[PDB]
This record gives sequence, C-alpha cells and structure tokens, in this order.
Amino acid sequence: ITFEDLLDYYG
Amino acid sequence: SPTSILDIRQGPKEPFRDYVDRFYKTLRAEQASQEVKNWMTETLLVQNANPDCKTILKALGPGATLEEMMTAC
Amino acid sequence: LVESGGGLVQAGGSLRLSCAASGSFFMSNVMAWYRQAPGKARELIAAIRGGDMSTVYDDSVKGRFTITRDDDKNILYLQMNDLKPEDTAMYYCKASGSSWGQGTQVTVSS
Repeated sequence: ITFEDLLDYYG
Repeated sequence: SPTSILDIRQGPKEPFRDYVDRFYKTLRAEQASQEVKNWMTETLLVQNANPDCKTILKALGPGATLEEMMTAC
Repeated sequence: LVESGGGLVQAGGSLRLSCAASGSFFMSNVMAWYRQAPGKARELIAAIRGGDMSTVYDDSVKGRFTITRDDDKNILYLQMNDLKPEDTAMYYCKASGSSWGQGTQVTVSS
C-alpha cells in the first residue's frame, strides 16, 4: 500500500 | 497531535479500519513529500498492525489492495 | 539518547549528525531525521529501514544528505553536505515508540 492508495481510498 | 507516523501502531482490540484511518490522518498531518509518505505507508502500514492482523495481512501476499486488506480482517 | 554533530558553518559547508541511542530504539525497523525551524512545523527529511537498508529523502535534501545506521554501535547518522542557509534548524532523530530528544542545532550562514 502507498500513501496515494490511502488518498484514493478515503478521498 | 502532532504524532510521528513512526509511532502509529494498531491496538490489541483496535479494529483494522480504525488503525488505517489513524495512520492515514497522522501521515496526512506529517510535513513530508509524497515520495516520503509513499515509502512510509509501504514500510509501516502492515508492519505496525497488531500481530493477529499482521499474520492475516502477510498471508495475502505483496500487492494486496486496501479493499482486500479490509475484507481479510 | 544523545544527539550531536550540529554547529555553525558557512554556505556549502558540511556536518555529520549523530543519534547515539539504546538497544530498544534500535529495535525499530524505521528510523528518521526530522528538521524543525523556528515557528514552523517539524519536517520528515530522511528515513532508513532495517534489513534491506532502504532510504528515502525529502526533495530539499536529495544528493546532499545521507542517512546511515550503525547497528554495531547503535548510532544513527545524518551526513549533511553542500549546506544552504535554508537548512538552519533543530534536527531530531526518531524511531518507533522512541521519546523525542533534545535535538541538535544546525546554523548555516550567507
């Protein structure tokens, strides 16, 4: 998991 | 508040979804480049999960999505 | 926890910061250096992970700073080359669950 994945998951 | 991303660890009774949200918010608050934040998530997210969740997450193997991680725990 | 190596230098100068810590600190897989200038939030500038010794740096320190860990002596280093006035700040080392230390001051003139 990347930070970009977290941004995409939560919005 | 302010907490270092290095200090975010899943509690023994903490649901994984709560831990990921705490990790995400802490990393958002960190003053760092997107590259550093990506490296921090790749290195710490699964590693700092509690031992029970860590066994479940590692069994999924590399490249598992957050959705897959949430549906495993 | 002992943080040192800071001091006064001219622009283009060099310093090597040392973070001499306990075995408990060094059990942490990730270790990092934070930079904190007066009136500003702390910045995560460099990090290292145990095992594969992978490193990551903030764009402002690339090709100038080097983070290394000496597991035989339990000392974390930050080699700072081609120092710029904007690098003036208090520098702190951090590990998972470690107590914050006193930091070390780096001051760059010009």
